[PDB]
Amino acid sequence: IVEGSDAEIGMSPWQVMLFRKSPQELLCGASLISDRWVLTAAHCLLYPPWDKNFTENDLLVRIGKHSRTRYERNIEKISMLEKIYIHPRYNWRENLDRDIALMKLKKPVAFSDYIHPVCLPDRETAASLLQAGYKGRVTGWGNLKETGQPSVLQVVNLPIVERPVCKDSTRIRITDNMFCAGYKPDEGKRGDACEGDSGGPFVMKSPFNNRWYQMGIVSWGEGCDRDGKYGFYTHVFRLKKWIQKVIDQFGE
Amino acid sequence: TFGSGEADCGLRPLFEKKSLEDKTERELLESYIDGR
Amino acid sequence: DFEEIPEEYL
Ligand SMILES: [Ca+2]
Ligand code: NA
Repeated sequence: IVEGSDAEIGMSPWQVMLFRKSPQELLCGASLISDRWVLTAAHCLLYPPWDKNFTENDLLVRIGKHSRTRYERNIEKISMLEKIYIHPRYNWRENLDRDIALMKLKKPVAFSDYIHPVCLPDRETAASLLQAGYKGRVTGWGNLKETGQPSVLQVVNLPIVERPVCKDSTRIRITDNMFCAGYKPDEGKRGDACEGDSGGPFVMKSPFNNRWYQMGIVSWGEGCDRDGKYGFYTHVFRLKKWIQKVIDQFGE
Repeated sequence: TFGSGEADCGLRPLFEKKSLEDKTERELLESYIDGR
Repeated sequence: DFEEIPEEYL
């Protein structure tokens, strides 16, 4: 996260870290949506242009963290995966359209003051909150500058941008399953996600019922915090039926 | 987990459950043309 | 840079 601040303890209890076993390294961010399912971005697992194709046995999920490199004894929980599900129409050949994946944990995790699931939006919540100008929050342990890693989880709040502006900032073909967020060069406020933050959550707090909902997943960007550029996110509500389907087909 | 939310999703132990707020959530609510 | 995690998670 570039131009963000250190998170407070228990601020994002649904934040998850995808960690590689050998070499031991941070791969991406992810989110807890129930006691057995984690949501992330498909490019964190599969990306053939770079010979990237991870399997169940190559990863670990670490839940309840704050510090980026330390094993937080008696606070965090480490789980193994049972199954990984990538969206059938994820487009890694052109623009990362439908960049979403679900992972099933071997055993359910127990909630605590540091581990709690986030809610998935319903049509009406999505309709009222995904509006240009409204702010969301992104969290992660990724880089601090484009070219500089934090010791603790970082946070930044960003506004959703109008679709025309998103489309005129790049040469990539944007689709209805993506939205972009960030400040305009003219707003004198900065912030963006960067390397290491992919797969993590973009959340909003409902003023109707006071709950936090996950509206997007960190997907792609061109550089980090560049002026005239924005970050792109997967639109969770437009892919929700896919989500419901695998969960009540493969578990709960 | 899925459909429209779940049981006690989105209510944090150390904040909403104790009626405590974090330092920048006000910035969000104030952008939904203000909340409360 | 990362600290070691206990062996029963490998
Ligand atoms: Ca364009
Ligand atoms: Na920018």
